[PDB]
Amino acid sequence: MKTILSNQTVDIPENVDITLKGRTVIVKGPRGTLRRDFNHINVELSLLGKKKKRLRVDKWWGNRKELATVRTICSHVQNMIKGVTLGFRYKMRSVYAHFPINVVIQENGSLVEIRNFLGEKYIRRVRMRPGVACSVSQAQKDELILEGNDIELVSNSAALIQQATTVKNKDIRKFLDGIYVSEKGTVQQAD
Amino acid sequence: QVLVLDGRGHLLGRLAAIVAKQVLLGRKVVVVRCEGINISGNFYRNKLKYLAFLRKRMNTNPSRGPYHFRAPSRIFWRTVRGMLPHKTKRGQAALDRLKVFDGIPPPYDKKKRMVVPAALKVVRLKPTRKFAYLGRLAHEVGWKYQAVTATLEEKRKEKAKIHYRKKKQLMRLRKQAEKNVEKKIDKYTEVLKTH
Amino acid sequence: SHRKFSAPRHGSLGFLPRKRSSRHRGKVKSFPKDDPSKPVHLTAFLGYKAGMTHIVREVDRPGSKVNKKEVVEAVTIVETPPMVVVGIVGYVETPRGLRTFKTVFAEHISDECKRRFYKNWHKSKKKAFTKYCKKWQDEDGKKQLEKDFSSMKKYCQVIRVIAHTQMRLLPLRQKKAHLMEIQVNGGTVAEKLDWARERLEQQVPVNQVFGQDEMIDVIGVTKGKGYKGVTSRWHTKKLPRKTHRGLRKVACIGAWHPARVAFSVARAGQKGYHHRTEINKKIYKIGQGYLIKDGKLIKNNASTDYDLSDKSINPLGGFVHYGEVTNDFVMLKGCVVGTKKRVLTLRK
Amino acid sequence: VFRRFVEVGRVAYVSFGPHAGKLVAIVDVIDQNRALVDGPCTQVRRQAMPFKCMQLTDFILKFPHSAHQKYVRQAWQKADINTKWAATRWAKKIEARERKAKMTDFDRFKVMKAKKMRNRIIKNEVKKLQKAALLKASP
Amino acid sequence: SGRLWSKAIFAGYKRGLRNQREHTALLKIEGVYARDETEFYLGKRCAYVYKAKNNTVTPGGKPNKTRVIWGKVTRAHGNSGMVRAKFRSNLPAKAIGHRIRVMLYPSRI
RNA sequence: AGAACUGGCGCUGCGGGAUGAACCGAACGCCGGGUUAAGGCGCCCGAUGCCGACGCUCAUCAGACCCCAGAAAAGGUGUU
RNA sequence: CGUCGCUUUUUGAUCCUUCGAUGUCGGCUCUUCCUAUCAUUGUGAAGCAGAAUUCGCCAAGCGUUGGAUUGUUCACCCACU
RNA sequence: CCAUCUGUGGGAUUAUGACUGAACGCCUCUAAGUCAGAAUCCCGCCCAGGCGGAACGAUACGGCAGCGCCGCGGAGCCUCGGUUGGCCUCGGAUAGCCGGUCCCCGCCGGGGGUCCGGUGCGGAGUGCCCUUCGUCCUGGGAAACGGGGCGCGGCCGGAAAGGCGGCCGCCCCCUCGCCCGUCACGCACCGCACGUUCGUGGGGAACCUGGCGCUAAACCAUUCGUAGACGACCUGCUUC
Ligand SMILES: [Mg+2]
Ligand SMILES: [Mg+2]
Ligand SMILES: [Mg+2]
Repeated sequence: MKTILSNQTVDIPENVDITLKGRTVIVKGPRGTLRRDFNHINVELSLLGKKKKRLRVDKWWGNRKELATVRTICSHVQNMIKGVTLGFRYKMRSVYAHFPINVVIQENGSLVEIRNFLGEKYIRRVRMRPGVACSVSQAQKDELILEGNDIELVSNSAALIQQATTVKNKDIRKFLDGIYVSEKGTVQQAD
Repeated sequence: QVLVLDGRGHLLGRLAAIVAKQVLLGRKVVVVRCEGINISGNFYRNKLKYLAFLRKRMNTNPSRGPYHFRAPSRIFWRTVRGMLPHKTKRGQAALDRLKVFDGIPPPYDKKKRMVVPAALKVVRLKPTRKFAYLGRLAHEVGWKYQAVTATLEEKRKEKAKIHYRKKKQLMRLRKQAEKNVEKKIDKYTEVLKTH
Repeated sequence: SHRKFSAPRHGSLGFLPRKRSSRHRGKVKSFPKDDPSKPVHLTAFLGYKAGMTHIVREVDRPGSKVNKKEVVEAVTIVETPPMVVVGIVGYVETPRGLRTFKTVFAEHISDECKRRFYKNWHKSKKKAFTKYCKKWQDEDGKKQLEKDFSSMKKYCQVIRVIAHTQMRLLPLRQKKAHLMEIQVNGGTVAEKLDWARERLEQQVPVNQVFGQDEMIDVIGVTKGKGYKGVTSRWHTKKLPRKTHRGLRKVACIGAWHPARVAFSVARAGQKGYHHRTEINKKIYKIGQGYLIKDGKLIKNNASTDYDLSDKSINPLGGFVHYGEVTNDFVMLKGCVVGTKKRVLTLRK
Repeated sequence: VFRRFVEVGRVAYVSFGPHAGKLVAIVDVIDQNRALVDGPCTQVRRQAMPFKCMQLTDFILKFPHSAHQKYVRQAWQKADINTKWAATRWAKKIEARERKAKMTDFDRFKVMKAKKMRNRIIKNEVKKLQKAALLKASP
Repeated sequence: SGRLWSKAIFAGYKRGLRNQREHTALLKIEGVYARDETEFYLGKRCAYVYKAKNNTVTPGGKPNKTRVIWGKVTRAHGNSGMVRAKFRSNLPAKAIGHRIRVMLYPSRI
């Protein structure tokens, strides 16, 4: 079709101040700072208005599958406002039958060392993407918590535990064993 | 004398088609920094059609047979080779006015390099379509000189940012030196006929 | 079409030009790649095999049936007198490979280096390096010889050491030293180059380079067997007795339609005398040989803690075809590439 | 980023084609790659020019959408484009590029002799600043 | 005391794909790359100056190792501003890529 | 394998179809200038080195010019 | 019940090349290639509890034997894997 | 295998399982963007080293010769090709370029406010030389460095193929090394081509030629047997 432009706007609260180098978006907030580069996506980024700080991403002309990519800009941008003002927290619990799944943390949250996964002698040292850290939970059994500012660094690192506790050569309809995520929340709440 | 073509940002066959016509016509052409040549289509596709080229091999001995070069200076050289009549002596000499290099050698790091707008990626690809670098499709297939080339380029490019430091030091000076006085009589006739 | 019975290829195609090697001394194709976090050391060393014996040892190995029992092992021994450092080479990394930057040879060079630089030491005037030694002593050459070290330190990044053997300490006939060129893998290239300026024209023993119960490589040229047939060079099966015109031949050497014999088929030619690398040879003992005359000649080799007898490792009657080992040695578990009296290069 | 748009009234230059070098005003767009333009005071009348042939400037004009020839003409001169066009640095570049193009053989002699005279004087007064630069940095 | 000739190179002969017509050359005069701007060069006298080892000269009266083949520009060739041109001998085919020398003779300007 | 009508090949070069008996143009004394046919004009390789027009299409098996030298039923919230 | 295809390891059909000759079965020996995968690697699906099987996927890297009867190709049996 | 010893790791990923996330207000492994990922693949290890380079050694006496290096002028032989050079940022492309107060990295560079220009004019549709016939007489503008060097000496700069460059001290020297004007001559060879450069190019061979330097090594024969069909290969041959 090659339509005349589309645009989404992003309402930005005051405790986060966004600058842009170009198609790079620099997001600074209370609990740190994080940046992305969108130099592959062929759009313009214009932050408009004083005192209100609106961010309008608009793509002129464009094909239908390049109309689908202006919404992907503003959704990654809102997850940078959210992550730098509230953080991300993925709570994962250990689902197991007869064998308990023992889990510790070796180095400062950066290493999770899983052992006794379904009676096995082989350890599973899962290192994490830099920026996230772990915690054994309190007032709940067998739970692990992951906290950080970037959702792609929390969730990919959450997938490295869930992929490591994988049952081979067996039925996975029974033998439900592993450390699966349970909740998708934030570090600071109710804001 | 010789045109010096900086190879990066160019496409493989659009650049090689212009060189293979300028070199039958009697010019000397030096293509420099072939590591940065783009090639259209995504990287996995261009890496497949070079691995399909590698299995082309004469059965009875591979020592005689197709010589699969691995440096991007020679990948680009064999692309120009296939656009020249290289089995005649009018085409043997045509391959010999082409000195294609890799990185930028010490004769050629201090010459002004030209580009070809007829073969640049920005001009000739539509930007929503993918491309492959010739640097890492060489590296994925058998080339062992990527890191020792990038080390020498960032030492080469650092010796030129101090050259361009002091080149625009002179340009700031001679723009303030032309501020002064009494050359207005000569600017009467140059502004009149395109300063 | 389709042999009816599977069978694998005879011989390996990874050693395929079964050729007389172009070198008698084994060439290190690859030294160990370093990081500068290690202390400064050598990596390779020349040696001459004398022959083999065997051994008895109390092998500790839990799990096995070999545990806490005496087990014999074939051992070769290699006579290694100390090397003597002559040269320093510098290699600068390029986008075409390593390239020799320049070399600096020692202030005064031995008799047996200089014999390696000739094809007829008898007819020669013995004139090699005679004008090169006079740039160590003149004032103008000396300031631009130590400038070639300061330019070596600036640009080139891997440096090597030219060292030769002392053939005078050996029972052989040869008296030409073998001149090797071995890589130092220390820390920075300033400390790596100052460690060799310190120690030109000086001896480097074999215990300073290698250690006991440490595992190395052996590089050399094999026993030469000559021009041998298909069934001995390639271990092809003999044909039956009834075969006209010959037993020890390969019968079919190709199909019709590739109308051309392949490299992958077996046919007769030179067997043996090939350049090979054995990997993972353990050192059993570093020897020390025929020391000071205060006690007139302490032989004392092969005298273990459980032996306590005045023995020496050279066998009763001498090493066959070799001579009599008066120098340091390294003994290696198992078989080792080469004839007796052959230069083989040990390498970490 | 995208400081000048096509728009009803946007005064465009014309690079190539059979109306090359003259200005137009975009009156109406038709579909995606062609636009109805006219120049009422610059001798290119109402017709459809493609966008890759035209050349957007910083001048807008205020007249109603798809007007007649007269109301573009009144808007062309109430804004006084043709005086304001020629006093910009890009109309001076397109004028100077065809002053050099018509430089005859005798005039190119005079452009020569009065160039090597001033290149001496600029090279004297830029080398009398090199001596002045080390004398500053000598203390 | 100065060059008075345009720079050309001899590219090839007038050919189809297989058979070629040796009697007319075709030339790429430099700087002109459009058919509309080659009307200046029609009728100009072009020359192929080359070296030998025997001796010949016209003007000075003392011979040298230089000799020449004279020709003239006939018509344009294609849209790319090159030119076909017919000499008084045929070109040696040694000169493929080498220059020839396009003068400023028989010019209306 | 066997007939009908017409043309051709055999007896026939030439331009083109990369290659070629028969396809497509065109038939031929020896040459110069001009212009075309079929086919083409990124580079082999003459000629688009036109500021050519409108759209369609992404292939981890893309497509690419009569004869003609490789595909079907069926299917796709892939895109138009 | 249908119905669309592929392949040229079956057998035909045809008669283009060869009749001033292309040495015609099988085995043995030996090299390479293909994939329409028996096994080995990584996997998805079961009427997958485990064990064992079964059906697909990337994949031809590496293996695919010792014998009795028979000129056998083919067969069939013993045994190992 | 009838004795004995040894057989070695990295990359990008296929299948597949995922993450973020639209299209399609949700959902979604995919559309852009990321992850894990293998007997495959590519390299390493290992084998061979190219009409492919490199670093370094010594370089022909004898009794006359002989050979390198530097500075030469002279004539002839062979191969011909070119007619002025640009001595350089990175790069982005839905973005770039320049100049500049303040905050920091051993008197340079990075950040931001500020000002510009921007179909690029601090524009290779360009810029520096120049299209310079020479000279003489004779005035203005410019110009106080002198500029060509076979000078002499010193510095440090350039290792990816540095073979090229910058600076300084003394020196035989110029005071026209430019622009405008004055005066008047040089082959004015009587209309005509191969003119005008690179350039005292490259290669070979000898002569007249000043100075500084050098005094070898291969191959055969003989020997060896770590080697061999033959060549090849590994070695010995000191007056102890
Ligand atoms: Mg190596
Ligand atoms: Mg064997
Ligand atoms: Mg017809």
